[PDB]
Amino acid sequence: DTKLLILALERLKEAYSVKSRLNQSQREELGLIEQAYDNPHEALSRIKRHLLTQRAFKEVGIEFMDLYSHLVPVYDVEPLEKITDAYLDQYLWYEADKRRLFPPWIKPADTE
Amino acid sequence: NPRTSNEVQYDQRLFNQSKGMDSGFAGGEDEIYNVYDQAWR
Amino acid sequence: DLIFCRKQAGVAIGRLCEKCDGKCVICDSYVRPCTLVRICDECNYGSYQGRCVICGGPGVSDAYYCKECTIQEKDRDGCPKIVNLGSSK
Amino acid sequence: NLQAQEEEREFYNARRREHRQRNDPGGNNKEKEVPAKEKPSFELSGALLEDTNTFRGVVIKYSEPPRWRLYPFKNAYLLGRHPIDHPSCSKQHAVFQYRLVEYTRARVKPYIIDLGSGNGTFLNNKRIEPQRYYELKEKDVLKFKDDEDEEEEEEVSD
Amino acid sequence: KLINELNEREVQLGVADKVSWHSEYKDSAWIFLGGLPYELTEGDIICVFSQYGEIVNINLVRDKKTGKSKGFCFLCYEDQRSTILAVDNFNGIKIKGRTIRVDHV
Amino acid sequence: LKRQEAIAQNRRLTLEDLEDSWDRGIPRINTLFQKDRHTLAYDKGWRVRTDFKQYQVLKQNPFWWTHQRHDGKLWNLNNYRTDMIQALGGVEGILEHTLFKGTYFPTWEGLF
Amino acid sequence: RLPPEVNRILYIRNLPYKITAEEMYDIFGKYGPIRQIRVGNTPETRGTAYVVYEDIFDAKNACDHLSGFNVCNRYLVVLYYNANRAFQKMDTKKKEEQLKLLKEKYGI
Amino acid sequence: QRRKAEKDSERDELYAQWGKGLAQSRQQQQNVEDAMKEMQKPLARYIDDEDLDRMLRERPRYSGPAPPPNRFNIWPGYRWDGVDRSNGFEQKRFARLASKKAVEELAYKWSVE
Amino acid sequence: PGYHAPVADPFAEHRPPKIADREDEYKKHRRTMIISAEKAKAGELKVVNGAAASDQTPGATPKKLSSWDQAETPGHTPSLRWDETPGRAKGSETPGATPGSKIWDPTPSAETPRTDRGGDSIGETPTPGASKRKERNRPLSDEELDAMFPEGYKVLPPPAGYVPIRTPARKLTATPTPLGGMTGFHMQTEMKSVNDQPSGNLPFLKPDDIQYFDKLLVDVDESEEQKERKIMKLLLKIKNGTPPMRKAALRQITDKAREFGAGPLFNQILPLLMSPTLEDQERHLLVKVIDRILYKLDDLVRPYVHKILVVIEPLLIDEDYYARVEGREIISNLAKAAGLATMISTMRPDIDNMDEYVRNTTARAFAVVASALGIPSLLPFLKAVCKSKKSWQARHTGIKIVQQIAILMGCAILPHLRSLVEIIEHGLVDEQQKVRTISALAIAALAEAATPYGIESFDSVLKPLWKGIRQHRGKGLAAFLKAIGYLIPLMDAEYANYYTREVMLILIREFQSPDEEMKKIVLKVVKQCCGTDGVEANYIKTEILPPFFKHFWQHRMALDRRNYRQLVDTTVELANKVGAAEIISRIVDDLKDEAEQYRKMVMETIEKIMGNLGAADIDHKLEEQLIDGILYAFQEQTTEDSVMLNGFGTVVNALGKRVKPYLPQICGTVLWRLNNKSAKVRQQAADLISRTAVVMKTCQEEKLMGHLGVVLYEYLGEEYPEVLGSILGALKAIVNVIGMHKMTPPIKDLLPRLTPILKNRHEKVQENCIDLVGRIAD
Ligand SMILES: [Zn+2]
Ligand SMILES: [Zn+2]
Ligand SMILES: [Zn+2]
Repeated sequence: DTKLLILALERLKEAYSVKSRLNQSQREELGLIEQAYDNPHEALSRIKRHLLTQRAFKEVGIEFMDLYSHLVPVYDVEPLEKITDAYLDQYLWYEADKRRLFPPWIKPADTE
Repeated sequence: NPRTSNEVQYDQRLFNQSKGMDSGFAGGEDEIYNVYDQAWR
Repeated sequence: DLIFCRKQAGVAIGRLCEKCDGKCVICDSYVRPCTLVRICDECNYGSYQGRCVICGGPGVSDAYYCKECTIQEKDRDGCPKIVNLGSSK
Repeated sequence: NLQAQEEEREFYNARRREHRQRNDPGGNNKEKEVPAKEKPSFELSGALLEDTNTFRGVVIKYSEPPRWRLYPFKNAYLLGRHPIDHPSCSKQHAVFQYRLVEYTRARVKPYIIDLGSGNGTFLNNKRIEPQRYYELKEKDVLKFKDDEDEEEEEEVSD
Repeated sequence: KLINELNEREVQLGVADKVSWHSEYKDSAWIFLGGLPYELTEGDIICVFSQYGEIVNINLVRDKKTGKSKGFCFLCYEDQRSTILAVDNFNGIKIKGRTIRVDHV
Repeated sequence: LKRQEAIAQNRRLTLEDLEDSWDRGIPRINTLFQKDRHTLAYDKGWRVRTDFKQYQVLKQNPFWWTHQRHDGKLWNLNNYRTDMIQALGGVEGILEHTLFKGTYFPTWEGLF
Repeated sequence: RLPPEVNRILYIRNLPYKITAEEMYDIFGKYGPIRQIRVGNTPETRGTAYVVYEDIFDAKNACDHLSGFNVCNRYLVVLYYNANRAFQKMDTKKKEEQLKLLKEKYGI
Repeated sequence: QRRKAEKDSERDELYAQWGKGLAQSRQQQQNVEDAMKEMQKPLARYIDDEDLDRMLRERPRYSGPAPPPNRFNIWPGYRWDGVDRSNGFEQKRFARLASKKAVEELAYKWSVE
Repeated sequence: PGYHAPVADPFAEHRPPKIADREDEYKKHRRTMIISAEKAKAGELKVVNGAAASDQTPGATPKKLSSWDQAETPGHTPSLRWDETPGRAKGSETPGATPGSKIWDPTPSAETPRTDRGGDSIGETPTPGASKRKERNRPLSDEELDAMFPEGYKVLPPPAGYVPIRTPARKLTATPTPLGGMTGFHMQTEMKSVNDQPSGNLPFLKPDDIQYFDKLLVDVDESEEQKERKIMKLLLKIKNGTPPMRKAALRQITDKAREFGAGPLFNQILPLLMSPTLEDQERHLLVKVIDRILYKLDDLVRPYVHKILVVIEPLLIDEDYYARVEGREIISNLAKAAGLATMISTMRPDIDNMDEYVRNTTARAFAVVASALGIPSLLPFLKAVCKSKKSWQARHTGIKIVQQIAILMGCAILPHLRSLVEIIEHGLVDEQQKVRTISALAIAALAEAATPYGIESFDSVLKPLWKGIRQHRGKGLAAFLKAIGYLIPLMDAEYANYYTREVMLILIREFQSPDEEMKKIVLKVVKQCCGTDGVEANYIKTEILPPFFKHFWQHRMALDRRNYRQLVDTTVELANKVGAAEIISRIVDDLKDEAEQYRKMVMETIEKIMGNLGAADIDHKLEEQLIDGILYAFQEQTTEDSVMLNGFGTVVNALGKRVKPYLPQICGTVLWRLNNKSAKVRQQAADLISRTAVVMKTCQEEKLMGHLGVVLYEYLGEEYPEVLGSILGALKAIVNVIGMHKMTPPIKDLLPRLTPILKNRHEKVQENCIDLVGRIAD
């Protein structure tokens, strides 16, 4: 579990790595992720609690990155649900690879 | 009693050189520079 | 946890560190330094030579009493070297 | 001029060396460098339990061929008298250390090694001399005048 | 016991080699192993400490009359870096339940 | 092969026998020896998460296809700098365009 | 090659109120012989149990494989049980008879 | 008293030459050979013969297993017990020094920004 | 992939950055601690008979008799104290019969606790003996089984048959592991109960702490004592949670002390403070709650005193200092809180305990309690202990107690010094060694706290000691040297002339021992012996200094801490006698030595030396080697520290204007270094200017003031705060030498250039800045 949570948290930290003064919400995100390093078991239990219960989340921001040809959707979530979802993802992919869920023909693959 | 293990596996001098995880290199920001691995002189 | 030792006042001069330097001991104030501090060598000895009366660092100066504590005559009680209610070191 | 000095020296092993380095007592027959369990060697063979190679033991009491149990070798094993020895044997002729069975790598292959038990041990009713690893092949037989039992080996197939 | 904490102040502060306090000597092979177990003998301690070198000759102090070890040995290797390695490495070791001590001489 | 020979010799492999291939191979063999390697062994699907980072994060990643932690660093440009300075006429060549001789520094070897 | 804090006693939780000691002995009986096992019969302690083995390494292999192991719908809480704490409910005594015995039989 | 005082005194030669480091002395000896190279080889470059054979190949000693790496790379003696007895300070000291090398690089990576 | 899988914690990296294990293999035995007038001679035979009846404890008896030296003073107090030592019941019987026979003869002219230690040692002799005849895994009994687990659990057989499976399990752990077995899973579609600590909030539980706090997890509520233990989980709020929860919880439990009583609290605490996973902070906080509740509870704690100390005594021996002063404080509050007889009668059985750990930390405990209740109250106990004829370990303990009393009380020992000595003296001649060693050591500690006074109280101790000085090999010798060492300053320069001159020989001979304990002792000795006013210079100059700088100055010493300091001091004093140019002249060449710590050492040494004696003694050439040494050493700085800087400043200010020819080299180095690579050395070169200001002034080098003035003026745009601060400081010091109207950067320039800097946040800038604005504004 610690392995997974660590990976996901690093991933989240990687978007802000250049780190200008950012903003308020982003500040909340860095402080909360930073919190997750100090007391991991807390974060893991809170996460599993969400996954067992909450069916209603908060509103996601949306904005368009401009490639000058086709626009790219961009979504913004509150940090709590981002850490929760992130761990959910590292875990899902891990179990998935262990159990050989995806046959080889699907190739945005880690190997190559 | 020797202390034995199957096979040999690997030494040590290297077995712990480069950082860990760390992840690539920012989302891919312009500001980063970082093209060169070692200093000039 | 922190209170005076109040052993008998000797002829040894008080020693305050950088931090405590300006403070009159009891009134906690910087005003009107007038008279001089005396504490027993039981409180001031050895590693306490030139030690701070408070924090436990080396004394860079000597404490002076205020005029306030002067008229109220508090400077004449037991040696005002604070002891923590563990040991003094 | 009988004994010049009464003490002199040794240049010899110490009991606490060999003691501390092998303890269940102190034991003999420390595993060689090769030894590895058979199941993981069936994992490098890419073999699930269906096609995997597992050595099962078979017992026949030497007087009556007519299982007290059946024993897997997959989980080396110390064949001894019973507590120290893992593979305990009720045979009263077995020395406190009788023999050992180590799977080694030459391939994952079974091996039997006598510890120099005082009586000896018979292989296919033909004994082997002490202090060398002797490969065993399937269906071979072991018995520990002093033989109260028999043993056979089987690979798992069919 | 004090040794290991000197090696930690030497590594922690970034001493960087030749200023090492094994350069205190440069003249001496013979090492001091104290706090040794009484059952031990020449061939043994030779077999354990030939690990880090080739030991030329060791005189272990054994009481003259009774003819048993007083509990320590002065050893001599063929190589100094073996001594540096041995003091800096083999120290704080358990033997027969008791932790031996080593240091130069 | 280097693993097999090491097995038969029972002696483990050193750095030097691997100094040949050290930087070579698509996995970039040196990446086995990363200190944090454990953690990364439990990371899966990283390559696709990088593909979908464009939606989570506003900025545009050109390096989306690979990641140095799983795949290593796939290029070394250190030469390009040296050859660049050579083509311009050496330190004395480039500096000849500057104020350097104004600063009256004895040498450029100490420019900081 | 073991951490010192682990002990032959394991506290086990997330148990049903119907659970049978048959399943208990069977399952836990993999790793080694049971020294014995207790189960809370009291309003707060119902759902909890303590397992004690003839050897520690038994328990070590246990918590190794039994970590988060499943029964019914539940993933059992498997922890190494502490020491001291509440003890002195019992006393130190009754040493005299047994020590007199070992002093008698073997004579030592 | 000549032969006796030469037993004790020539033992001062023996245990004196032995004391320091018999291993150390030979390495010093090799340097002496090097001086000999200088007399004939004042400024050697390349194909001159010592270099030739030089690049033309690229007393019991302990047998069993392997001896863990020693900063100074010394094979253990003949009859050595064949068991690692250590505080592990070599490895950790060995590992830590290696770690620093990684540190100098990831220190640099910082500089360009 | 399988090859990369063959190539197949960071949280354990960052989490271990929080707190630590900190501890050795010796201390971890903590984890093994489970929770809790000639008819006065013949009359001593009588009392020995009666008390022996009510066997063999020497201590209580000598405690009883210990009231005799006051004779006719003794009174009802003897009933009080002994009341705790034996059963308070028989207490009234024995003390009553004693006063009767005493008053008559004059005219005509816990047991269970100790019973446990005896059985403990006897089982130790049984097991130890058996192996000769021939640990925690030893088989157990059902009463022993009922001993561990708490209340409310049942033992079960399910079958007799499954029990027979458990019995064959041992045989089948070998047998059935060698048999057919495996596990598999099938693909099929699929309730999940669990508990955190819910109520409203209940800050989080670590996965282990569940064992302690499990009772809180169950939600059964609202139906006596069980509700007090249940509500007492406010502990959990103290341990983990937000700081406000810890505060409010802490008060709430303070005011409920008198309510809940000490029993339930300690019952629910001592397990936590005993926890193997305990933090640093959590420990300290539980220490706080123990204090705050022990400011209130007084008579209540009597049953729990030992049950407290067992956990607390490990605080006295610790690497953390604040932990130690806390521990001494709370044991002070406990002993003073409880009664004397409570403490005494409590802590006896730990004296003869097999482990020396508990003996030691127990000794420091008696030190603390003796500081609490005073020396004279506790004297007869001790004086009874050191004469105990049972076994030596006791006397060893009691003597160690004398020592730790010496360290703790220190200067305040003075009144009872005589009685204390009269106690300890009988151990110096004892057949056992330890007792002798630790004894003489305790004399040392005494004399060191005895700084000069009470010499004749040590008097009778001497003549044996000196004799021992001859015949001893090993550590005990060095110990004697420690004692005698601290003694000599207390003797008369005539008697101490002879005696000293005798000590000097052995002192010389013993420089060379590899023992570092040795070198510490003989070092401090050389300080006291050779720092004596009654010693002749030339004798030291010849006999001592060459071996002193030979063996003592080496790279073994300096890397260590205590050896570093003490070495500094001793060398300083030798300079104080033989003079300056000698010492310095010999140690200058080492300024240029490779390693830092060594350079740091000789550097601070030169600093203190030239601080005391003055630079006047120094000749010319050695002064060249000085300034060059100091610059050279200063040019390579691996760490930031004052020693090099204060060193330089003191050297220069001591040299006065003899330094003038050296300035251009100095300040050249000062500017070139004043660039280098920024953040490291800028601040340091700046500070160097700051402290060298006055010297760069009085000698009247004005060009240099132009230099520093405008050059430093230019750096005020430096973005690194830690540098800029040092810059402003340097400017400050330059203002205090050259005056207002002569400032080469006229204030019109300077001050408004300072004004915008006040936004600068980070500290040192604000400090120096505001200071300078103050000097000029004033
Ligand atoms: Zn006082
Ligand atoms: Zn202060
Ligand atoms: Zn005042």
